[PDB]
Amino acid sequence: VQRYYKTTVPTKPKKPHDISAFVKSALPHLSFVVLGHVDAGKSTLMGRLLYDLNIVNQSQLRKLQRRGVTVSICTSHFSTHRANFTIVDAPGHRDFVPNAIMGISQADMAILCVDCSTFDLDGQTKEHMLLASSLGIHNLIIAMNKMDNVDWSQQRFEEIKSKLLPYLVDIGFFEDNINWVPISGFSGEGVYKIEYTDEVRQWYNGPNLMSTLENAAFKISKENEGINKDDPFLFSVLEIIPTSNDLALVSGKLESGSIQPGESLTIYPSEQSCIVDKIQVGSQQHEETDVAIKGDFVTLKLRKAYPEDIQNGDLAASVDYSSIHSAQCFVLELTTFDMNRPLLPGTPFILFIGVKEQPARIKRLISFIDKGNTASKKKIRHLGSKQRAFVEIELIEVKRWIPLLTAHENDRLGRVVLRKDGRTIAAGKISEITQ
Repeated sequence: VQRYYKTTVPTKPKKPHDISAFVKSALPHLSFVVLGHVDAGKSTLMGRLLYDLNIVNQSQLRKLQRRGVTVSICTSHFSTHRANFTIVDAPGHRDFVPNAIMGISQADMAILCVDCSTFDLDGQTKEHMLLASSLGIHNLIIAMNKMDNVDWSQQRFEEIKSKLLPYLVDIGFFEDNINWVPISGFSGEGVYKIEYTDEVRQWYNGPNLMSTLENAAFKISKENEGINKDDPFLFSVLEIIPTSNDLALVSGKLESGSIQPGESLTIYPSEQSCIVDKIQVGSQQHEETDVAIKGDFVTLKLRKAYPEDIQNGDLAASVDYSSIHSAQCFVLELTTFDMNRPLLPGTPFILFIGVKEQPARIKRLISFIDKGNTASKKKIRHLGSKQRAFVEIELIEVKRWIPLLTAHENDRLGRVVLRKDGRTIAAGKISEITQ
C-alpha cells in the first residue's frame, strides 16, 4: 500500500546464460494480426492455415466454409518446422475498434486480407490499416485472396496492387516493407501445404504465405541476437492470472531485452519490484525456458508481487531503468488525419495507448511542424486536418496513473492514437513527459 518494496539493484540469474548464444540457438518468432473485410476471406484463410497445420479438423474446416482476471487480447500459438508464431486477435467490427486497437498494438506485423474477385478498400479496413501504422506496425503482408474468382488473373492482381500500394504508402508504410501474395483460400493454393499451379507459377515466382511469414520471423530473429545485458528489459502486462509468498502469474510481451529466472523487475505504476523464479511459454503458459527475449509472449511466475495493484496495460522493466513515468501531461508529436472539427486548446478526445484507453484533452497547441521535426514559426490557433504539430495533452478523469515511455526510448510503446466522436482523428508519438 503506502509503499511497495523497490530496488534499483539487479539480481543475478540462477543460471546465467549467454543470451546471444541462446538467441542464435533458438527458433525465430513472429506475432501478427489478421486484418480485412469479412467478405475478404480472413476466416477461411485462417481456417486453411490452421488446417494445413493439422490444428483444425477437416470437418471443422468444412463448417467454416459457409481465463485471467480480465482479458485484454486473445492469442494463439502455433509452430512450423522453421519458426514459432503467435496470432493476436483484432476484431474487425465497427463497434469493436478499441478492441482492434488493443490487438494491433501487440502485433509485430499485419496481414491484410483483400478480396480480388470482381479496386476500393472499404472504410473499416482503411481504418485498421491507419491504426496499424499509427501504432508502429511497419511490415505488412498483403494476402490477395480468392484469386480463383478471377482465375488467377495477373492483370487483376497487378491492377489491385497499383491502387492499394500508393495508398498504404500515403498512409506511412514503405514499399520495401510490404509483400504481396496470391492465394486461393477455396483450395488453399498459396497458403501453406498446397503448392501453386504451374500456370500460376509462370507469372508468380514468389514464396507462399507461410514462407513469407517464416521469412518475416527470421528478420526479427536477426536484430535480437545483438541483445545484451546492457539492453533494458521491457514487458507489457496483458493478463494477471488468478498465498503466501506473494506469488503471481503475469502474462505479457517483451518489448525489449531479455529476462531469466532469478532476475528482478519493477512494475509501474505501482512501483513494486519483484523476482521472477519461473518463465512459462507456449500454449501452456509445463514448458519453462530459462530465457525470454524481445517479442516473446510469456507468463512470468513472480515472487514478492501484489496483483491487487497490477493491471492489464501495466509496464515492467529492469530495476535500474528509470525512463518510465506517470504523468498528467505530456507532449505529442501529432499527425492529424481527416477530421470533422478542428482541434483547439481544451478539446477533449479519447487517448489510446497500448492496451489502455483514457479520456484526455488538448492543453496547448505548441507549434506546427514544417519539416520532419522543425517547429514552425507560424502562429497556431487551431489544428485542422492533414497537419502535423507539437501538442500538449492533459489526462482527465484519472482514476489510476498510466505508465508512460517516450517514443525515443521505445518506438512502439511511445505511440498513441486519438479518437473522438467515434472516429480516428490522429496519431502521435510521445516526445516528452511534462511529468
